[PDB]
Amino acid sequence: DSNNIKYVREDAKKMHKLWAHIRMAMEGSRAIKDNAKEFVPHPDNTKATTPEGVARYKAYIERAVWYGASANTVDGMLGQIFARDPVFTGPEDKFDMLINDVDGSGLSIHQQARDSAEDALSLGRGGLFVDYSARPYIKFIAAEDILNWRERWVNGAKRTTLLVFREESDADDDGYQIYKEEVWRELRLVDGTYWQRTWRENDGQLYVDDWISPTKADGSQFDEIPFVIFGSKNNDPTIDMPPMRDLVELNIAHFRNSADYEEACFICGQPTLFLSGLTEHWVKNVLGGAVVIGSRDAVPLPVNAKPELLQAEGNGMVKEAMDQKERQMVALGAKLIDSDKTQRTFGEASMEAAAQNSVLSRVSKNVSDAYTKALRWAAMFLGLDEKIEYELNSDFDINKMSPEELAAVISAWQSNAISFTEMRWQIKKGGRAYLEDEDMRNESEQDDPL
Amino acid sequence: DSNNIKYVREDAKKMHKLWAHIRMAMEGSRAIKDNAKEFVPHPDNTKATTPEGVARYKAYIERAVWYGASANTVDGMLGQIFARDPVFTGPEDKFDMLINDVDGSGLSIHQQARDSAEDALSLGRGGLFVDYSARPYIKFIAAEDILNWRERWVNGAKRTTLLVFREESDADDDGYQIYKEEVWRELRLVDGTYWQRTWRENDGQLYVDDWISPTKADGSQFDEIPFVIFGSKNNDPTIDMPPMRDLVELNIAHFRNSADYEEACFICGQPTLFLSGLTEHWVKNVLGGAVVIGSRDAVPLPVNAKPELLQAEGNGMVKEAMDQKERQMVALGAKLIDSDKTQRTFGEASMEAAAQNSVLSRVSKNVSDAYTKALRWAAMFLGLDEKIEYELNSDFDINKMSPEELAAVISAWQSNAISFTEMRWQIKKGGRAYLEDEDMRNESEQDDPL
Amino acid sequence: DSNNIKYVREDAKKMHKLWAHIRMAMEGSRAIKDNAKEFVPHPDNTKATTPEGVARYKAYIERAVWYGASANTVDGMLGQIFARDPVFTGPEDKFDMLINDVDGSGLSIHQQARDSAEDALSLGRGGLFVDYSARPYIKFIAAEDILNWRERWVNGAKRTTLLVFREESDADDDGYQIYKEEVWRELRLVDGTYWQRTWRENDGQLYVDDWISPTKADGSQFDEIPFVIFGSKNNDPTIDMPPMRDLVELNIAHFRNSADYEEACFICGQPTLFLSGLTEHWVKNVLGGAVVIGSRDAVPLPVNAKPELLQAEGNGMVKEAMDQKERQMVALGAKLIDSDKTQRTFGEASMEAAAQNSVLSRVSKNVSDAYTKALRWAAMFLGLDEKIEYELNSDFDINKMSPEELAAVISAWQSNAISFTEMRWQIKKGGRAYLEDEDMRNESEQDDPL
Repeated sequence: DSNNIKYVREDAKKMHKLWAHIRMAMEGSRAIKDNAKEFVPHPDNTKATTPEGVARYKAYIERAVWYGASANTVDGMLGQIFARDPVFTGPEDKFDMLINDVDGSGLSIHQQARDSAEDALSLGRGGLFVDYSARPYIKFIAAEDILNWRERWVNGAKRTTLLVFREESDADDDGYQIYKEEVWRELRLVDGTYWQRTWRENDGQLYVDDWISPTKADGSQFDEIPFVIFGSKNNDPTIDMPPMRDLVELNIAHFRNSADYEEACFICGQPTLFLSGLTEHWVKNVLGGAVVIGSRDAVPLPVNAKPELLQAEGNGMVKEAMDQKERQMVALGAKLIDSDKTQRTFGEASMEAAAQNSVLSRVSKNVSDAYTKALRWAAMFLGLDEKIEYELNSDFDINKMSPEELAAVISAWQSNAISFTEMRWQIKKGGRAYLEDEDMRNESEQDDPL
Repeated sequence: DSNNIKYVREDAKKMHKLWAHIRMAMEGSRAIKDNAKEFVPHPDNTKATTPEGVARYKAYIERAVWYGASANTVDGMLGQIFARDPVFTGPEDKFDMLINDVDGSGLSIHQQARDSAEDALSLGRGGLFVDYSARPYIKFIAAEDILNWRERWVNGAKRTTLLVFREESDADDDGYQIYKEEVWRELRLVDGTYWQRTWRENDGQLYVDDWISPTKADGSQFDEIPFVIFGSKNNDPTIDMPPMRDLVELNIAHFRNSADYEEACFICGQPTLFLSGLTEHWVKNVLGGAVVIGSRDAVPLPVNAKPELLQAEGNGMVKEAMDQKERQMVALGAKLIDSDKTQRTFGEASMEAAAQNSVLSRVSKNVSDAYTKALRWAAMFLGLDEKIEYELNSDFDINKMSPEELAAVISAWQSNAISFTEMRWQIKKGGRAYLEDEDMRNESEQDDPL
Repeated sequence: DSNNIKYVREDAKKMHKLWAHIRMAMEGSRAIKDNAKEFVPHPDNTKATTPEGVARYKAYIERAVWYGASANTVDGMLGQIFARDPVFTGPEDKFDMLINDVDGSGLSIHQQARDSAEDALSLGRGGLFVDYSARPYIKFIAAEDILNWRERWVNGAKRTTLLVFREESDADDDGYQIYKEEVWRELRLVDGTYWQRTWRENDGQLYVDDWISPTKADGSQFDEIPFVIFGSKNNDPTIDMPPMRDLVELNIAHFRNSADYEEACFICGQPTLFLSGLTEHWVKNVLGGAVVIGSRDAVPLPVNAKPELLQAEGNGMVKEAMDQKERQMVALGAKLIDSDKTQRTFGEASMEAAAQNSVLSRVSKNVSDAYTKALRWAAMFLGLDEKIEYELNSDFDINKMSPEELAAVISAWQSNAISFTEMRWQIKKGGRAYLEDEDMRNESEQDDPL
């Protein structure tokens, strides 16, 4: 237990190891081979003590092959979730500053939502913070940055009273040398009132800021802390298990199996003559420490001499284990790899599509509610309309719409069952239109060319 | 038998072991390898006594591979049950505070329902509590928290008279150090009247609260305790067997088989020369404790010498047992893995879909009735309309609707057989509309663009 | 830490190695075999010390085969992303100078967008800079050129205050000898005002330029630096992991496996007679150091003599490892190779198309927003219309449209659902029209021939 602003909750420290392992898995092969001591055990500790043992271990690690399947799963999941663009409900001209630059850096809200979805898919944690500069800015807080939170029940309700997250920034000094200064934000909720302050560090000194109470345009300060923690499981301050832990462990096991297999292939993969029944006198007489192996020359041997080319044959049990691990990764609901040899009957996958896209749907809804809450807090800051929504693509397995589907949606719009904007969103989802609904209305208002 | 408020029923203590095992199964590989002593038996107790034996056992556990199939089953089951959003029947503006934040934390009722469904699918137990702060809050009580209950028949009826569940909270002290204080709620029913009190602990002292009787807006206090225990089997205080017990045991067995298989692959998987019929004189004369194995060099051997590369071949019976266990997990009605090689004829799975989604349907209905009862209790608290319903997605294997299906539902709506809101719910289930029914009505009220 | 304008950020130096490796992978086989020491380890360090060892290593590298699969993946990804031409939204006559020559070199904006997309697909980094000469020019800055940036938060917003990128140019001296002079651009943002200056080097001397503030046609100088860094992940100054790292490592591993396999094929691939049980007296008597191997002549041998043709058989485990690596590259979502033997059922790939084109879609959107921001900055420079857009082809797997699809889009245009220009863009995407919409309108305005 520590009273410093830098104090990190124990469960966050416990999950730091898994978070770091997942980050190395996402990074690629370089990070895996850098920390290969943690993943691949040394074949012999006695060798590890000696210098030649660690020299051999270095080549053992270098010859290994990293699949990089977890990164492929993350990329495929992001591509499935983020197709076309998330739909925003409500006024658009009154919220254009949030869509164009969500944090005043030129980055659209869609890119920040994509980053949040990637973080929630990979390690299953994130944060969104809304504050006032004038204009409101929607933050993006990495999972490792949120290092403290509290759940104190007020009048029999779940209320998050304390929440401290680390803010990182680059010092803009006169010189071009890159510095690194950190800011700590302390979000407090006393008797249903939001208070906040900032902590800064420089030369080992802690600078404190006076307590302030941000207030909406109408007033009444704030009843809740404008911070939402989104995860794979639910939007709760409690940590959720990352969805990629099992895939990461399977990838590590496959990596060590590949290290063993590559060592075996390097050593015993090359065929060797193995001239048995040979005498030194014969070697010096004819062979002379040199055997011609071309088809032009024939090599003689004495009586009862058996030459036998020896090399490790295929279908080794190490390769069998590697194939089993790859099959398990495919079977673990991961889009990490695709197989051309495998064939699937159409209509079979339609039954399982609900289960396969379970994590996709859960993350999509969680991020949707998180961003809806953030946008509502921003609207409160600006005193704008409250009934706004931000929903990501919840319809996965998206593809170009068929002519029959196009006729069906047109017929549905011609009846009072599908909204005109709903049909436009349908036709944009299928990659059949690009212009905005207002532009299409304006152009179709005039007479036909004929 | 104990008279303390902390007393736990004997059957709860008996089920605690299974609950903990299931929790470790959900957690992932780290928890499994942490408590590997409980799951994987030591290959030799005599070695376990010695230090080198436990040193070998550590590497034995580390080399193992955890499938993580039970977590995949839970995720797939949740994705199947929770598609789109649960439908709420009744006034919506008068219940908006419950939908937006069911417990005053910004968490929507849908997320809490998802968490309850996950708990009922994984270990098959949960609790919902409704209390008054002003506003009513619908609780979520974990299965391990409910530690005492009673079934005393009053006038020949099943009445739950006593129910004590542990309430956990974080102390909001001045410092940032995280504390941990617990609250005990004692729910009592005397002569058909609901009484409740809270118990708090600090510094080993028990603080007691005076008995209170919550009352509805109309009055008449309360006739029943506002607590419902939902499980996989039924909404009864009696404990129900978790649906994932058999899958957890199968996964543990596969994990120990994988430990054995990985040890065998590490040891005997690498091919070895095994130069038989070799004399020490020959070794020192030519070999000199160093054999060149590249294809460039040829190694000679004396007469009657047989070199034989030896390695464990594939299709081992341990691997056969692992494959059998994986097949059994697939066959146990688990969406834990999917196989691209396997092909299924369309229309065959339609016959079994009732049996495969049996646990899904049972959990869906149980949670639906639990949340309906909770919402009715909240309406009683607020004196609102009583004929309200909360039903989750009972139609599993959900996919995008076909153009023919769209035409069919439009034609059905054009007749007096499907409600307009029913057709809207149909078209939203198929991922063909996103706007609310009222918004569509308002936009279609005006004239066509033309 | 250095105060010079040439100072490079530490993370850029760290990523320089991966960037260089990816560049060698794109370059082809010559670059790979040039730096083969970094990729293919020497089979023996003791040999490497000796001159004959390095002589053997040279032939070892020369016999190797480079797949060149990463370059094929990049080319296929570019072809998928860049089909037809990117659509420009807004006035076209007022922006013709940017479309015809984006940087005043006759290179169309489409070619520069293609180059940016290639850079973002290969190593996942790039830059776009807009400056005033008069006319505005949209720059293209290679990833290695951006060597310094800063993220200083101003009023609680992400603002890029410093950004220094290297500008390379060829000296136009009187002679034809090629020189090489470099220019450094220092982009600074003080109190929300864009400042810039240029640094030049000649004969070891640094020439500095006075600080200037570019201003728009309307005025008000500039509020943000007209520089956008686009990457595979997002349009942020932070470096993003290249999407081709895993494929590059797999290709390197396959290259070293191919080196080993080719050496084995060269040495042990040729069959040899291996006349065992042969005496020197017999050799000199009949063989005489010359064996006739044609079918016309028969060669006699003494008693107990076994001739045995020996050669390395097929299905070697090295070849098995190479096949496994090729399969892994195919399965890693790479269009690097296609297999005629493999067959895929139609409709299966439609489900995975979202995941397979994930990196394609992400890069397409990132480059689209980057170029939209650049065009908006150019419009600010010229005081032109701001509501302009530049969107690349986000509909991948593009093919010629079917007659049924043509009828469907015509029917959709005949209704008020698809814009006339939208239908024209549809019919141009399907390769069914080439003339501009205005030309078609002008020709169809007149009466029919009949």
